[PDB]
Amino acid sequence: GHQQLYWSHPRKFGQGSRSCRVCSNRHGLIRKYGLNMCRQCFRQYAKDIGFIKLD
Amino acid sequence: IHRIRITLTSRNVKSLEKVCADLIRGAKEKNLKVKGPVRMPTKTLRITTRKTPCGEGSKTWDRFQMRIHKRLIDLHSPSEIVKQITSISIEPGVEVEVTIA
Amino acid sequence: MLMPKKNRIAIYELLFKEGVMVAKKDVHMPKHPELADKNVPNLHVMKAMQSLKSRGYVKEQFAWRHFYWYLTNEGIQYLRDYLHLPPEIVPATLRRS
Amino acid sequence: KKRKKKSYTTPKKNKHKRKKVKLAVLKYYKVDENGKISRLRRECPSDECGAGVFMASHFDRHYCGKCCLTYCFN
Amino acid sequence: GVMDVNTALQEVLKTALIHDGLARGIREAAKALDKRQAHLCVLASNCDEPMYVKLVEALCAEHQINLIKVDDNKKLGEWVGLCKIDREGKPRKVVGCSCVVVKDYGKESQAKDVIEEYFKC
Repeated sequence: GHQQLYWSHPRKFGQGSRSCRVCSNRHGLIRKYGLNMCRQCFRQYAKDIGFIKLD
Repeated sequence: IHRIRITLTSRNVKSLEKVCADLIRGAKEKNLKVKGPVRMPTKTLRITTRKTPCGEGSKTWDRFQMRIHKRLIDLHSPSEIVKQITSISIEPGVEVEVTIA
Repeated sequence: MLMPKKNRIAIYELLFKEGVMVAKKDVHMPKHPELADKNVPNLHVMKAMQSLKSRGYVKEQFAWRHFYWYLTNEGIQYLRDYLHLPPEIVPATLRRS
Repeated sequence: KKRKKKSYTTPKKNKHKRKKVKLAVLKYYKVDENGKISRLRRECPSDECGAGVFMASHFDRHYCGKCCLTYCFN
Repeated sequence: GVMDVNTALQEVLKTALIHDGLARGIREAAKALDKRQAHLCVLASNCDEPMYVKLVEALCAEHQINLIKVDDNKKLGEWVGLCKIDREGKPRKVVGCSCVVVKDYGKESQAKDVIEEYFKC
């Protein structure tokens, strides 16, 4: 039944396995340094995290 | 071994240098030989993102920066002295790491 | 929905024993960060929690991919009227006051 | 841009309902009318199930799902 | 106001309904009886079939369970209380079973003791 279907051929590159930790959005993800935010949420929270504009 | 290292990391240089000077002064108040503060190359974290939430307008980007400054001071003293000098009501942001290696 | 009654009573003693909880919306994924290894299937526990907090009589607030709950006394009254468990057995949450 | 236009086959479907009769006539019978009766199903020699696991009957490869056992003479 | 079989039978059947379990379906009930997991099972016959009665009584004697003849199971269906959802609903109950301990597990009752003593004598 359930085990006859699940976990048969590995999906090693799941885009749908990742989401923004603030709004749970699929797109515009920033996985660098482990932010795991979408780019809009990062722009909203960039100053609080510690990233600030200099150049 | 009696070689103990303290590694100081913060995103700003004012507080990190203040803490470094404080700890050097503290280790020199007692008669202790101290290896001068050694500065790592201050790795810079960059995140460049489109400014727009949509995909409209002139392609404009934000260039976000985050610089991490790393200093390590070497001196020879037991753990009690290090624990006492750590409890100094430290200023925020300067992450202190001590290793007995 | 699609929830059996044994899992219903399981989630109900969970609500009785905890009271104040934090959680995250997870359904499909088979291992859970902080509410797994409960000897009960993850999906049915989380769907029963969905029934608890979305049936229409206890309010919620969904933000930052996490859940924080105020469990009103109307829900407690509903529980006492249904299962006939008096509040004389106070929750152990009233320690370290 | 158009619609998916999924209409050319099966405009309407009826739910399948298994006419599982409530009476014990097809599934089991006694054919004795006495206290002791004969069982119409072969004994299961496997120890991987319970002591009351009784197998159903098909044309071959009696299907239970838990074992998928088939009588073979090796 | 009175103490008898039905007064506690209705309550025990309703509590068995409440605490899930329940041997539902044509399967999982005969299998449960043949596995000897439970030690109580109530059966009824208000239709014209003596063969089922004979078979179930033969099984009961095989398991050393004395059949208890109860009349007017409609009395149980009308005294138990059948509120269910909303203002409507009357799901009749014919088969009575209680897994793990015959009386119940959430409470301790002397009805089990008196029933067992009546069966024993």
